[PDB]
Amino acid sequence: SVSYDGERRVNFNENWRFQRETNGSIAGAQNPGFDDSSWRKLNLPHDWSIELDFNKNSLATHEGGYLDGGIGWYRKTFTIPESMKGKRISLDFDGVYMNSTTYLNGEVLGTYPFGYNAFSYDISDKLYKDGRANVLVVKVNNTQPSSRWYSGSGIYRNVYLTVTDPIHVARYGTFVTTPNLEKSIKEDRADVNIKTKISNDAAEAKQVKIKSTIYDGAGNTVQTVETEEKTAAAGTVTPFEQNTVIKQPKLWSIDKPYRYNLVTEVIVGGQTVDTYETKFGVRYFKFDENEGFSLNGEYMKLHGVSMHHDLGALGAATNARGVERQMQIMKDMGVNAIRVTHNPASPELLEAANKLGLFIIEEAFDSWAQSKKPYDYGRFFNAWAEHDIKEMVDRGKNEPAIIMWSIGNEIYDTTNAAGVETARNLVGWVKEIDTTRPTTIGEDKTRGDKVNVTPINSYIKEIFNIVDVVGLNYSENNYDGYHKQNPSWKLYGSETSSATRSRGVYTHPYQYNQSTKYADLQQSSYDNDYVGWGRTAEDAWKYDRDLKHIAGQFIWTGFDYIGEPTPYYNSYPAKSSYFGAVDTAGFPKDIFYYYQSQWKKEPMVHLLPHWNWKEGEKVRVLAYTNASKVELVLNGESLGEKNYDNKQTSWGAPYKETKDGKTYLEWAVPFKPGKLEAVAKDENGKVIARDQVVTAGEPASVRLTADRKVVKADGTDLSFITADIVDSKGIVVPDADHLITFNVTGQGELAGVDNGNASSVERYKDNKRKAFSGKALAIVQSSKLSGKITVHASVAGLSSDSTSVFTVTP
Repeated sequence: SVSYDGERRVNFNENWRFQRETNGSIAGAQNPGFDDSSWRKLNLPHDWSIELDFNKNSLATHEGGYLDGGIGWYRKTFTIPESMKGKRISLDFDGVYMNSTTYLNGEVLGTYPFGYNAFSYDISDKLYKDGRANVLVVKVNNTQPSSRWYSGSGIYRNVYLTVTDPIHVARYGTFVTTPNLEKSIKEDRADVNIKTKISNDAAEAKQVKIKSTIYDGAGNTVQTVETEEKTAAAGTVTPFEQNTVIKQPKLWSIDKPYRYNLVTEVIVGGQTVDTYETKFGVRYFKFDENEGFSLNGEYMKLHGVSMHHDLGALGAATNARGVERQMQIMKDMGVNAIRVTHNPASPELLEAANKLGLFIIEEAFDSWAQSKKPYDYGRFFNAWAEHDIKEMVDRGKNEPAIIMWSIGNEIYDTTNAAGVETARNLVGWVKEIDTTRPTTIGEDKTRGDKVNVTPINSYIKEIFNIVDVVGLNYSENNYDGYHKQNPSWKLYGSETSSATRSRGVYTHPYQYNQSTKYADLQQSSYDNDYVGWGRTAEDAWKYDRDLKHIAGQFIWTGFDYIGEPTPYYNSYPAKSSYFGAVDTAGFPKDIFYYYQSQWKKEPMVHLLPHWNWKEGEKVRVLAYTNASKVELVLNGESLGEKNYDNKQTSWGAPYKETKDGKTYLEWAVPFKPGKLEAVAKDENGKVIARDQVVTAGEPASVRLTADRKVVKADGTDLSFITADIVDSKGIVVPDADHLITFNVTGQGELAGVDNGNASSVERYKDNKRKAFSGKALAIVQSSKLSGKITVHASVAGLSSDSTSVFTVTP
């Protein structure tokens, strides 16, 4: 029996039964009378794939991380209270991967093929009204292979009931805009336009008004605006439109992500019968064909990353804090933009970007009608694409972080006439919902020989003219050239670099290799392993850095993700990616610091590699840094300064680079144990940053560090616990791989473990994990009881350790 205290959306994640087909088809699972009493009980969100052992024979292959999908069944038996009688009730899924069929009381509600959009079924008249039990079933069909990356399987995003009066705001029924904010801002005002759609799902017409109130971030009223009454015919939708104003508006920006909140009151016979909230931001931006990108009139480059949807040891199961953490770590790297590759975002991700200050480019599709994998969305595209792309846009049209809608990635169809037709449609469908943001596409097939300005396929060129902003994948050779040939075009790197690297691995230091495999199943962190179609981080950066018209880039990728262990194809146990600047565990690789050095003002310096080598062996030592110069000191003895030249772009923007082209500093140092220090200075010789690398002793203990010492006792919030293997002096042992055992006590539960090792096939859902390059991770989830969490860790032969996190009733 459902908990209803009058809320408009009810959390419906609890008390499901779940069972995966392992022995062929489960007869009668969709029927109300089926007996599921011995099935596992669990709460959503849930990813069934992540709980399985890695399976070298999985149909997912390396591409999908060697984790099985298949057919999964979810069942919920429930009743509706008296308090909901005569309400409208919709069952609302934020996402299910993939191809689900939903049954209610034996009847099919629907089949939903796409795995990354929200969807909804109205069930108002379909529920039994006596207090007899309803039986809801979701059959999930993730037959493989369906995906070029790890998808997860099941109901991996939240579920809700939406409960309203028969007269209500429609799904996604508000649209808030700020027209001509470019100009209106000059007189310190924002003109706010508000379009509201009201459904009448009652028997008879009714007289309806809308009261619209804007609050600021503190809760203060800013405007109130009420309409005339209006006839709302039964069984229809009736539109309302209002204009108002905000004086000295606080703008949403990357640095100051401010939002307002619109409360919409639907009023019938002097009674407010429905209430709907719309969080929104006030901001304007522009892609300019010569000057690149700006936000609120401020020129900036898009320092972007691409991100897949999994959250590491959590699998696909979404989590507000989980994504938020990913986004904070990207902010620390200097990132201001996210390409959500290659499918819509969870609500949680959107919210993270809205709250922390990140642009979003949201992409609908990884294929159109021509499949990349046999069970992907290609087979559904002609029937469903209009629906699915409109769902994306309609869902997100008020979100200030979102700045661009991408109609596809690396789409085969773009080299023929059918694909040009399809692009026209898609762009049209977008614009039926939202014309305030540019459309785009990510395109790889103009890459050519990576050197000459590739003559453009004529169909691709038609399509670049159909979208508003042109995204190039791996095609730096065309950045300037296509700009000169097509002066009206706006261009950016929609996907770049795809350099490959393992955390703490320092191999073949003086060779730059392409798509090359090693016996260790790792890749080097000297920015010297990258795929044949790509580039070093540095090289991809320079192309962008040097051109004003290039709006920016989106590297492949910000975070590692499960699957696509390129260049190790078909080499179990390589199962997860090497592309990320940060590993699946949230631990930065050295290249994170390189991006800082290029993208942030705060002075820093970062050395690599570690300082555990053989005596006399000559070590390639690098400093990533935005200082003018660095002095390197080994055991108190100077090894010399190295410096950048001050350079400028062709438009006069300064940047740092050596006489020989390097965007970092380098020494070659014969190894002597001790302490290697870097002293970063400005031109005047003044010290502005430091970093150290220190030879570690024998492993002595494990050491725990929690990322936050207080979290919410809401059953979903998370604490991330770093476990380091250290020597007796607290230095991390840089190549340590000791098995660590974790135990959680108090008001929380272990939710997963990880070390970012791409060629580990250790369980994520377990309570033990080896360190990798000295580090592992434990993720803990709070319960609904406030109190305190204690995490204990131990390693054979070393001292144990403990740390604590308080949890608080929100």
